Amino acid sequence: SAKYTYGRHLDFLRPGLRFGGSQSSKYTYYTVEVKIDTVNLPLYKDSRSLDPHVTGTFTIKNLTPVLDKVVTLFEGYVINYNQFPLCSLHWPAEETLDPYMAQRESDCSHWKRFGHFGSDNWSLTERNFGQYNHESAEFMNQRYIYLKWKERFLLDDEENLMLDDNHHLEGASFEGFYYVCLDQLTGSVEGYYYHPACELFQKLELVPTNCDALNT
Amino acid sequence: PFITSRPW
Ligand SMILES: [Cl-]
Repeated sequence: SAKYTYGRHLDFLRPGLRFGGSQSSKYTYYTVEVKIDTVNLPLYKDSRSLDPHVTGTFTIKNLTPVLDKVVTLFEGYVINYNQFPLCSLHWPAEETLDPYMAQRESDCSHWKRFGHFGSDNWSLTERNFGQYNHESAEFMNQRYIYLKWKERFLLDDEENLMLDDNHHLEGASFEGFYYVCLDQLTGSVEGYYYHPACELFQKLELVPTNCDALNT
Repeated sequence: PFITSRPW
């Protein structure tokens, strides 16, 4: 059928959901909190919409001795293998999506790093790297969901500035985006920050922290 | 963000 069947949300990707965890660096792990603010997954397989599928807040705590909190607002897209395939170069050719572009080798390696794909049919030059078959379940019916998140604004301590790739804080820079993977069976999230000018594989780990509140 | 913090 011409529609995606699910609001247009997931159990572990819905407005109001909070996650906690960390982002790694070579010296230590840093506390991270994420709040999902909006979720608007596509209704149509042949969608024309370019509106972000997810928005939220990302907070990193105790980053340097003199910087106790960095709060950003991010937007993002959920890979659906159709309008939004695994390879960014095959996303709609629209300037609003430029911040999510990477080399096809970068996308392929990062998605494969989460470790959930099969070993068959890999192809660097196919838009889903060979990993989406028409008998595959539609994206929301698979165990693992793939997303990219791009931070666009720096917020104040009460959740200020528009970010850009060439200006930064002492302790945090903003040139890249996150590859993200959500396990729909457990709610666990992993991610990797990526930009070619930055060291590879700063790793995000998150688990939902307010499921009890949402379920009561 | 990308974390650039020095060891502390
Ligand atoms: Cl749509």
